[PDB]
Amino acid sequence: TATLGINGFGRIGRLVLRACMERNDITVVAINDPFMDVEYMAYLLKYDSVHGNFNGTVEVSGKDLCINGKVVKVFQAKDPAEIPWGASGAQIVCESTGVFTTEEKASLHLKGGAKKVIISAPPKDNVPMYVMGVNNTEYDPSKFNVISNASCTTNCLAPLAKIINDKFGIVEGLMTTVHSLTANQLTVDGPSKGGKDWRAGRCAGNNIIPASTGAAKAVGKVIPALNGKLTGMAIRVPTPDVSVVDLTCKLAKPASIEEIYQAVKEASNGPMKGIMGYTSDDVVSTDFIGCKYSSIFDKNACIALNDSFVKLISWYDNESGYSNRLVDLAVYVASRGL
Amino acid sequence: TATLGINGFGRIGRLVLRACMERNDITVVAINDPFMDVEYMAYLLKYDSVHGNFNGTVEVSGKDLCINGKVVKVFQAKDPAEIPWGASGAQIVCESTGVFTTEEKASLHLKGGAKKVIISAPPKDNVPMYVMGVNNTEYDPSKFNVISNASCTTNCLAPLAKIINDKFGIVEGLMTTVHSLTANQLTVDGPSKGGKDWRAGRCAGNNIIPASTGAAKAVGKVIPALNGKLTGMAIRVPTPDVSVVDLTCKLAKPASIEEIYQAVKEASNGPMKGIMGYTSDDVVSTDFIGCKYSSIFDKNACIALNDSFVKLISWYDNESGYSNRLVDLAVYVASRGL
Amino acid sequence: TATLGINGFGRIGRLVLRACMERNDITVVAINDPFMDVEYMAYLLKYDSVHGNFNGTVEVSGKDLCINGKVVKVFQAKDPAEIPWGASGAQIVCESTGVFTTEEKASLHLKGGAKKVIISAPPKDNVPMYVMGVNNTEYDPSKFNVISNASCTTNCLAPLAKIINDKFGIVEGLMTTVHSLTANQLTVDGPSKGGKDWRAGRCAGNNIIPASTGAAKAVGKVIPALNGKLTGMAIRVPTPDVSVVDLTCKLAKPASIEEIYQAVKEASNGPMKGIMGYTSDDVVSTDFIGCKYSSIFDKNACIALNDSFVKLISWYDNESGYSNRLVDLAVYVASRGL
Amino acid sequence: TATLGINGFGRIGRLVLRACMERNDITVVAINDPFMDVEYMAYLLKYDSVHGNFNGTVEVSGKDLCINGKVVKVFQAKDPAEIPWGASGAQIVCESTGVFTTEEKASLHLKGGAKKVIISAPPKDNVPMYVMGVNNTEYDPSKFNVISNASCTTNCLAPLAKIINDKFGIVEGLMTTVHSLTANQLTVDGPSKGGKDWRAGRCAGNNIIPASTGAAKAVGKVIPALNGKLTGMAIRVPTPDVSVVDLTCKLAKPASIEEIYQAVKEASNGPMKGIMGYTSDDVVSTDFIGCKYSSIFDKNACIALNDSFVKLISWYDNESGYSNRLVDLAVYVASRGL
Ligand SMILES: NC(=O)c1ccc[n+]([C@@H]2O[C@H](COP(=O)([O-])OP(=O)(O)OC[C@H]3O[C@@H](n4cnc5c(N)ncnc54)[C@H](O)[C@@H]3O)[C@@H](O)[C@H]2O)c1
Ligand SMILES: NC(=O)c1ccc[n+]([C@@H]2O[C@H](COP(=O)([O-])OP(=O)(O)OC[C@H]3O[C@@H](n4cnc5c(N)ncnc54)[C@H](O)[C@@H]3O)[C@@H](O)[C@H]2O)c1
Ligand SMILES: NC(=O)c1ccc[n+]([C@@H]2O[C@H](COP(=O)([O-])OP(=O)(O)OC[C@H]3O[C@@H](n4cnc5c(N)ncnc54)[C@H](O)[C@@H]3O)[C@@H](O)[C@H]2O)c1
Ligand SMILES: NC(=O)c1ccc[n+]([C@@H]2O[C@H](COP(=O)([O-])OP(=O)(O)OC[C@H]3O[C@@H](n4cnc5c(N)ncnc54)[C@H](O)[C@@H]3O)[C@@H](O)[C@H]2O)c1
Repeated sequence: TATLGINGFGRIGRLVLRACMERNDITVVAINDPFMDVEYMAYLLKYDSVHGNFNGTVEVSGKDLCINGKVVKVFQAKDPAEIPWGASGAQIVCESTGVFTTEEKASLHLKGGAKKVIISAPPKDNVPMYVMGVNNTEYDPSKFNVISNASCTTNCLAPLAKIINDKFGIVEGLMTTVHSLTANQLTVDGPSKGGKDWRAGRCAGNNIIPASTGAAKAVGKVIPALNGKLTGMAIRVPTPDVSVVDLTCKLAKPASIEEIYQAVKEASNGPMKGIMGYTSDDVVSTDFIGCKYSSIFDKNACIALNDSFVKLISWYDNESGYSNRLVDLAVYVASRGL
Repeated sequence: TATLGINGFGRIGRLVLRACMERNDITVVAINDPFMDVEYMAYLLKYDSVHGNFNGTVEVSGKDLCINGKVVKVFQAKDPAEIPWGASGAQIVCESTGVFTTEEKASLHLKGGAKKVIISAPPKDNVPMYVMGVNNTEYDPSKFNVISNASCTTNCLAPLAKIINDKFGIVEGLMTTVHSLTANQLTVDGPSKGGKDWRAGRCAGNNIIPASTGAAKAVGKVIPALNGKLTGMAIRVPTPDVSVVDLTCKLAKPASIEEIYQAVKEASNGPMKGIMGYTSDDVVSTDFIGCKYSSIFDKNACIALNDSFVKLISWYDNESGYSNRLVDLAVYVASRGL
Repeated sequence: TATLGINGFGRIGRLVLRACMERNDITVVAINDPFMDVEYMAYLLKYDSVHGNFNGTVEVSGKDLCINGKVVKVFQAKDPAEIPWGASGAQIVCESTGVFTTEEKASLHLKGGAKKVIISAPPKDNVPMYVMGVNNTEYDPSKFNVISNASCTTNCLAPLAKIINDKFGIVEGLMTTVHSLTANQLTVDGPSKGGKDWRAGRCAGNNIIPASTGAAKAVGKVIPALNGKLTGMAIRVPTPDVSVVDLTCKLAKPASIEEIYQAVKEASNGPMKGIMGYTSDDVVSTDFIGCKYSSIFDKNACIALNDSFVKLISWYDNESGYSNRLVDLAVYVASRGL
Repeated sequence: TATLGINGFGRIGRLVLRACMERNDITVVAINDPFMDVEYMAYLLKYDSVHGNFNGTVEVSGKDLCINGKVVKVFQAKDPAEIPWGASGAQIVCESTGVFTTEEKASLHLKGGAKKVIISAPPKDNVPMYVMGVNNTEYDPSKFNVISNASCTTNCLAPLAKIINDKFGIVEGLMTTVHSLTANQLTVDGPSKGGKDWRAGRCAGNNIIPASTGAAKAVGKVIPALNGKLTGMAIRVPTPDVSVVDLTCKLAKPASIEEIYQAVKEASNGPMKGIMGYTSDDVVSTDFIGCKYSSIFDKNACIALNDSFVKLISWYDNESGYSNRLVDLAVYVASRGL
């Protein structure tokens, strides 16, 4: 049974813990976050403005947390090397602070005794990215101690792109993701951290905000065959959670929406079960809150100009789907020997 | 000077009036709306959650309105034929009820003394559509008494599509328009008007909602050369006003974003002055509230996969841009003889 | 087991059905709504932006619905007297259309064979109002066949006022309820249904909107001793669900927030179990979505100027609390003999 | 002509500058904000998600700004003592960083050459607070070099309380302010800066959030006669700007809503012109965006239980009203002798 330690108990960090609490093949044993006292952590875990009250019990036991009768050690270290993961028995660390996305920084968790590290975001350097159901079996435990679970958008696009490319072939594609807001955004017009993404610093509650994303490009690394064939952008909107991918692509072989739908269905019911999903109902974003799939094809919203040029629509709970995939990755990593 | 009569004093009708009050080449002489007393009409004109207080004075004078010292006759006819446009001195009628989108119905305004009628939406029949700066000069007064100003989305896409197709040639394109809130969506999950668009009946305040749009095809009627080369859809988000068009297309001639940008700029400073606009700043939706342009190219938001496959982003205040275009068309129609 | 018929399959009608599906002492056997196709009814029950997916199975069976393998008859009678409640086996009717709020109209259901009717709103005439945990045992089956479950605001305020008045005595009080959005409001500035409340017709998504409410005075009828001692108003804000009562009162007997808290605690763990609740945590509105309590005291939000002038804060999921109470009342009504 | 220097170019700092640009008796000569490049500053002044595009011109000149022709020196000092106010010719400094709310920290501006300092918030120590139209004439230049313009909420309540206390006398009162969000709140559930106000760290876009505020008590300092007679709390909501005060008070002398209205009317058209305002229209929050009044009485929203127990409703653009008052205070200070 793999043990997990969480650094950065934020949106992703807390949902990863919630996912672990629902499984018997992985146990959370420690959490670190310098911006939260143990009482604050208990509070943020218990209540969620999007996913409801925690399904179980949360209590402070001395300096630590007692979640569902299990003891979870708490730390407040500003630097990863200062967290006693080993002494705590944490084998794999979910690096979800958003501030240590390189091998150099993320590897600091190793000094602390961790055996493996999973960055909950695409890396800034060459750390390998894996997407469950697409290329995770490529992971080599003898070569990597620090890996990446990519982004929420890449986890939505990769599985779909794989299915389409395998069956029909993607000549070229452009993507736009209408994405719900994130912690990086601001409630009122203000300066963005580091003064880089100016648009991201504009009132999140009343603006449609164009944004950059490397998700489409990253798919070209997770699926080499698609290198240089995809690129995209993002549009941030006021909703608290759930996003949607709009993939416009030219196919190498003709395909109707019905045929694309059938290909997605065969994949979802077989090799990508639990990862790729689909629907034919008149859904809207809130219907996916809490959905654990990485990508859900919206049949009725897809459109096609002709048999080779189509626009595919796929939903994803950027918080829930991604967190469950990170947990799946952690379990997979454990199964391959730490 | 042309005199205008407004049927349906809704979001569009009211903005059209506000636009006229600012111009000397056109005067609003009458308003008709059976769903609101004169007192309520005055209230709706003086206060607006998106465009602010009315710039001027608004008084109730008997059964009519005194706006900026001018008399505006008010009527509560339910049937377009019962409205005394001629007696009021109304030459052109702005048909903005959204219920008379056919020449048969819309033509009823002529039985009241009105000479011309402009439907503030795409017609359900064969009524000709005109987009200012694109095909309005094709209008012939001796052949049509009832015309259409198309839709807000069409007025944003058509200008852009024309510049791009003229300069580089559009082989095929797919559009997605992210729309702000409209008068059809619901505040809470409830029955849709007609029980046809189920998604549109879902809570608009906390949902991303896929929707249909005929704009892409309408552009194929406004610009015959693009007939059958475009199609699209919409995605509604919880913002009060301002929308954006995401146009993904394959070009005939290779073109960089810089060149596309330069081409828009030339048209914007020339044959489409006041219609086509452009920006290179990190703008967000709220920056366009009140903007009178039909379409505003967002240079930094555009992205290109190759020199022949690009995604263009263009903003448009779905209310202000469109309304001002309808008044421009009214003025144009009058300049051609009634 | 008591059987329920639902007239008006709106927000309340649907949640009433969801509430019944979880209980074994009451079953919905029929639904009537002439402005909603069964296919759409199935859709609205299956999906909800606020309460999530329906916990169970909903299928269209001919012209009726099959819910959890049970046939629920569906009608389209615009006139209550035309609904075959009796033939359908419906004993008690949940009148939730919002248009038959008088004894004259509501009693038409009796012509259809129903034995009792519960109006899901305060009546326009003198139909008796009952609030579970407050005055429902005053219901006399031999004298009334038509009753009212009052309003969501009243169900929140009445239990709290009863506790405070019983223990300390309320000399006089003023209430303000901050309400989350409801169907009544509009997504954009426009005419209100009836043209009475101009403010209510303003854009609900970006406005704080003052409004009227008779809940404070209704409490004076539900609790006679408080007649003439309470009055109040409402303030609508752009949040999807869950509201809060802000009660400012002068007490006849001195009391600290701690003692008021204990009094509420006693009631909540005693005579008002499942009706009145309480919390000492730093909660926010979303933490109550789905909560079945009628009123939840927020200890930390309460404030006192002195020992006899206090401001008490109580939360309520205006949809979930109210609906579960209506069902409780239906079960209570049946237990008293039909 | 008074000169102004601004430290903390945030919501208030930028609106203070905007207010100045519209006046001929005061000029901004310098701005300091370490989290903004001169280009970023130009951008944030040029665009505003709530108050629209800047009315005038803004260009980067070397390392400074050129606003409407006037040159404005730009600094990036994190430590107040390091800002060369004196050399820049800035006489009065607007301390709007939100982090230097004490005489000790704020007075550090004097070391740079500034002559007077105004903290744009209530102080954490004994720095005197002044509310234009209420007690600003009690200012004494020979006594203080550092003063406070109190809070936005206090500027709304103080004028109203003074009028009511002067005319009828306030026995006791409890206040609740429904407040739009601020920069302190978060877009998604997270840890509040400092680990204090936990509720303030909950998703701002979809929650009704109770909060503390010393504004009511502060009124007791600005109006000694009211010390110990008022207190209150706040309720934060998703709107970007504009707030409303709900004052429930017991009057020493009986008074009707009409009489209270007349008293505010007299004050508004007399001693408090430009400060206290009133309305009898069906207004909503957006109608006050850009309003320069400190407090606007909503006659129709007020309600009374008796002749001595009333609930008064008063609006205020927390950003615009306050900023203009701060500028009014700066001019008043200059007129007293620097
Ligand atoms: N929000 C999403 O839907 C989503 C989806 C996929 C991936 N991600 C990625 O996951 C990461 C976290 O995202 P999030 O949305 O949960 O952000 P968040 O802001 O909600 O949480 C980040 C946490 O990091 C903590 N933190 C900051 N510095 C720290 C330090 N030195 N040590 C330990 N903790 C520290 C913060 O206190 C916070 O609790 C980011 O890299 C993000 O891009 C986010
Ligand atoms: N909202 C937009 O941004 C936008 C943009 C482009 C085009 N349009 C089109 O413009 C039209 C109006 O849109 P809107 O958003 O202003 O709608 P709206 O709901 O705000 O107003 C419609 C008005 O029609 C009135 N009406 C109904 N029957 C009438 C009758 N018989 N005579 C006179 N008035 C009558 C209503 O009382 C109402 O005031 C629609 O056809 C719409 O599709 C809207
Ligand atoms: N929304 C709340 O949180 C809440 C809380 C307490 C009380 N209430 C009250 O409950 C009632 C219903 O509220 P709601 O939000 O569900 O309304 P709603 O607008 O969501 O639904 C009303 C339903 O009435 C139906 N209807 C109209 N005429 C009908 C007829 N002749 N026969 C059958 N159905 C008919 C409509 O088709 C619709 O489905 C109202 O009186 C309301 O004031 C609502
Ligand atoms: N927002 C309101 O409606 C309102 C109303 C009344 C009073 N106030 C008070 O005004 C102050 C500012 O409020 P705001 O909403 O504009 O905040 P804000 O977050 O919008 O702006 C604060 C600015 O301070 C800057 N800053 C931080 N440290 C600095 C430093 N060392 N030197 C110079 N600048 C620095 C930030 O970069 C930012 O631009 C606070 O004290 C607040 O409580 C705000």
